[PDB]
Amino acid sequence: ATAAEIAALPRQKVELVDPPFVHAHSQVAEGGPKVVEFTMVIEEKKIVIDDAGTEVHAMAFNGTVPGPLMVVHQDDYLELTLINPETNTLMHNIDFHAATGALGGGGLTEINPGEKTILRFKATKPGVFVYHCAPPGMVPWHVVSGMNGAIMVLPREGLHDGKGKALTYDKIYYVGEQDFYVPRDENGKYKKYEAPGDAYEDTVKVMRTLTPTHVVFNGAVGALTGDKAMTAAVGEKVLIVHSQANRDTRPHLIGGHGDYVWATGKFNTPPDVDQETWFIPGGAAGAAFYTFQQPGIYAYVNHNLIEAFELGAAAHFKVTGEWNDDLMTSVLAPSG
Amino acid sequence: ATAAEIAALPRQKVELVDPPFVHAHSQVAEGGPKVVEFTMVIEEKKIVIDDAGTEVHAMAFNGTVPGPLMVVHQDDYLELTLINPETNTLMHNIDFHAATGALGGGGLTEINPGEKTILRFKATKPGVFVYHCAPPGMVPWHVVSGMNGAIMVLPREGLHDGKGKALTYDKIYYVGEQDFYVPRDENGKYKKYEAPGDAYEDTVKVMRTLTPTHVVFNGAVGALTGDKAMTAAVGEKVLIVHSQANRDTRPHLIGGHGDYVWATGKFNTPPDVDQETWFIPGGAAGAAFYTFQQPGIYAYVNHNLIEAFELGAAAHFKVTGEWNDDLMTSVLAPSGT
Amino acid sequence: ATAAEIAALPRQKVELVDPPFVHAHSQVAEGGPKVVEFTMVIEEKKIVIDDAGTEVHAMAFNGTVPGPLMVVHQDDYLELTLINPETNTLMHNIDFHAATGALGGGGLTEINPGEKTILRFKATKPGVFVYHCAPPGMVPWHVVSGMNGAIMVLPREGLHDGKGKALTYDKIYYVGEQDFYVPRDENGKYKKYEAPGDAYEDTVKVMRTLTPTHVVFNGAVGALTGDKAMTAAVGEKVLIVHSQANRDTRPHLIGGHGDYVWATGKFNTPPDVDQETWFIPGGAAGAAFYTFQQPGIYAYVNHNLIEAFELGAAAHFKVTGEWNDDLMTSVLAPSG
Ligand SMILES: [Cu+2]
Ligand SMILES: [Cu+2]
Ligand SMILES: [Cu+2]
Ligand SMILES: [Cu+]
Ligand SMILES: [Cu+]
Ligand SMILES: [Cu+]
Repeated sequence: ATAAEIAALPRQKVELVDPPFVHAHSQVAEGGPKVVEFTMVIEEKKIVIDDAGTEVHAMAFNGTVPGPLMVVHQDDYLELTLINPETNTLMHNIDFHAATGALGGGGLTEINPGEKTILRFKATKPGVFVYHCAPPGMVPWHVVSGMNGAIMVLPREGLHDGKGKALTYDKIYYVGEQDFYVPRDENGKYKKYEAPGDAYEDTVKVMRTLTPTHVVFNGAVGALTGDKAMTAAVGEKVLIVHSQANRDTRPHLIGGHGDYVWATGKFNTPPDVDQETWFIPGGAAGAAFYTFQQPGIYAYVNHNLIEAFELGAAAHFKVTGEWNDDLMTSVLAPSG
Repeated sequence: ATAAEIAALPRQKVELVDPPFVHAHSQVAEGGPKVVEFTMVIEEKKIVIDDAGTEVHAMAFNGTVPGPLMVVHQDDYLELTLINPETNTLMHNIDFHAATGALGGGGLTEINPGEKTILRFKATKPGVFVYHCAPPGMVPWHVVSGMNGAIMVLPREGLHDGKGKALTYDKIYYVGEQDFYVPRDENGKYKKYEAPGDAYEDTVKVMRTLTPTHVVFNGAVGALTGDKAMTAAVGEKVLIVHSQANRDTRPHLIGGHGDYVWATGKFNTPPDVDQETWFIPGGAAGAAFYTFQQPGIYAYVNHNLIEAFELGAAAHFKVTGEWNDDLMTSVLAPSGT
Repeated sequence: ATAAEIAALPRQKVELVDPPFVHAHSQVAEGGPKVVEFTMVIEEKKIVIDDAGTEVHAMAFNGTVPGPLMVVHQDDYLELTLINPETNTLMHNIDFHAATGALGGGGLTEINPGEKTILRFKATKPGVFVYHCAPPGMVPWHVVSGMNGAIMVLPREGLHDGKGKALTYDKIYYVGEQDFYVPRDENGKYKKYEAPGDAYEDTVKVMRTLTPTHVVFNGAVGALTGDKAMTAAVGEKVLIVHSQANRDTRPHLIGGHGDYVWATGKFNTPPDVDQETWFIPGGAAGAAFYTFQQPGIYAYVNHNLIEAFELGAAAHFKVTGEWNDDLMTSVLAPSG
């Protein structure tokens, strides 16, 4: 497309929402290609990541870890306004794995505190894709400070299975998984700091062990439980988008399955089916589609169970509806 | 199916066998859906995991690590009687990744010492699948104490390749891979504990390093070697089912291949072909089909070679038959330059 | 084939080229099956792997880490003369993952210093495959000392996508990724040793932590950056073969994609498409095909970004040509 052709396309402004929710969108594209406009303000802020009051100096797109999910369709343009307020201390940028050129956009979006930038790219490939900050020389530090999220580029005709039949979800959730590397003092207590730069040297030492202290969904142990448990009903079709910008993960829905899983996150690669546990490499997003068949509590985990249940990588679903005794029944309940 | 319809189905009681062997079964289903009945007794037991005498307080379905492979066909029902004898100290349960609902069955099978339970589920999806114990609040500790195994849900028409051609194995082995996290004393020697509970806190510390001390097949370093090496012959078609309930692995047959590999373990997902090294994520089972073409000794390993050869993740195959010089020949044996 | 038929096949000697470059070959096979002859001399030598003078006693096929890429076609034979000079002090051998029998060749090629051997095997399966030294009882030590490379067994009709359309590359590079485990003294300084064996016990202790001290491409931090960046042009089709003989990796082209990725490395397994980050398990090779669409500097990394930017696993591509503003444009450059 020429500059004039792009200038003539319709514009649509989207209001982002906090994960694990996803902003309003249509699965099947409404009309032809558009320039879809998003704005995010970067917030450097302390977050508390566990019940011991452990702190991270987060670097947070739109104020959350992960950053919010942006949804467009294939061959739309994504036009992001990125703002780094004067209240921040560091330069930031953005690299979209969905984009082509200039280090995913990072080379064109380096903004110091008090600056903003607008980047446009053509979403040429359908899938879920990571985005993350990547300042030269400080790349992993920003990413493991929570400065990452994902986008979804839907096919213009929505999702399909490997044989071209439509797959239409009722609900979508975005689970961003984060590895954190929190320094500890000689007595094993997590250290606190009063500026992001103060934590840098100590954090790099932990990073270099390749052993996270915490592995969490939505920025904290237990974040996607209780008041923030995900919900569904028996019969409901749910898409779970999952990202990890730095480290491998292996998602699993305890009591469920991934009926269709785009484990590589790319919709032109046919989905795996009937999955127990799928695998998403560090630096990628994946997506799983499931139709709930039983009510009750589910856990959704990284199935390194030490990572899930010692380090924090566990969420819950609460599912309403009627129990199916054909699928499962207790013939003899626990008894003497 | 209604309660009355399920009640009318034939029942078949199966006797489990110890890994790496698999109980007798038919690849293609015989007749219509059945309720296939299994029983396992849980044993908390001390096991030795290396030649030095290192001990683990194992938590073992049917007394083995891994637990035994249960085999059914798609749309059969698996009906497990699970018994937690009064000689044990902990509550246990079972989560079948093959099942749908109640945390895989774990929510319906919590049994204290002196209790039993019977769970039935419909095996709706074909593949190999992990099962493991999962007591709320103590999940990884039970799993990395060996309390895991796998099942195989065969398609009713047996296995096929990605293009509808039948794949019929001559024999099947189940390799359960276990990551252990054994505490060490200040000399760097592995610790022993009088009771299983005594090891908990020290073990959790090792677990949090995400670095196992041992990575083993069939419960111990060298367990599938020597007189316990797996066997095959030139021309023989072997299915190797491999599980890892907690941690990633990357199986490889040294001197062979995975001709067809269901790396995700799910038979409706077409297999990869001609594989050198495949990948099974923690929390899953996979399966590889190979026709042997050369005789001799093979090693079957996790191809993180440190894990294989330092930490224990190596098994052997002994293979009979005639050497094939077309496939490989020593043109010049090691000799002076 | 009969004995006389095998004996009648043409024999052809090929001169090897150091990674990341690849020796002369045709994508579509020229003529019928051949016995393709290669020679490699093993070199034990101290190499410096980082900017701080850190040494490894490398064990190097053909003198390089990784060893060179050998290229044949399916149903050719690969006939390797492997030489272990008398100046070396260890026994070595070779295991081809592409080969069938005798532990991939390792059982037939155990050569002490002052010995040579010639192994022939039929390349029955198309793909990229690891090769590595594997002396019984010291396998990981040789491999993580750099004694590994890869081969490519092309289909006789060249590469194809999943729909049977030809994929013809303009150039090919081989990126061998190496995990090193360098001992440190109690002050955290890397240790040096007189002879390879002197380092054995200390190195195995580091290996058993499963935490490399360095993760590098082409044998050193920065070996494929700066003036040793790989090159391409807009419009050029590039195949990037990547291997890791011991440990998982997750390659990613920053600013690009894997348009077609044989993530398992095997050409009869259909390639994934539109990949952001692909996954190659330890003990395997993979290959990615990409058509460059934007000029500039790209980084090519293991997308555990700590591994990439703290431990060494980052390469560059320098790409010439015209910028494409349709694909990406800075609507508003960074500004107040
Ligand atoms: Cu990235
Ligand atoms: Cu599980
Ligand atoms: Cu190998
Ligand atoms: Cu940043
Ligand atoms: Cu248990
Ligand atoms: Cu060697």
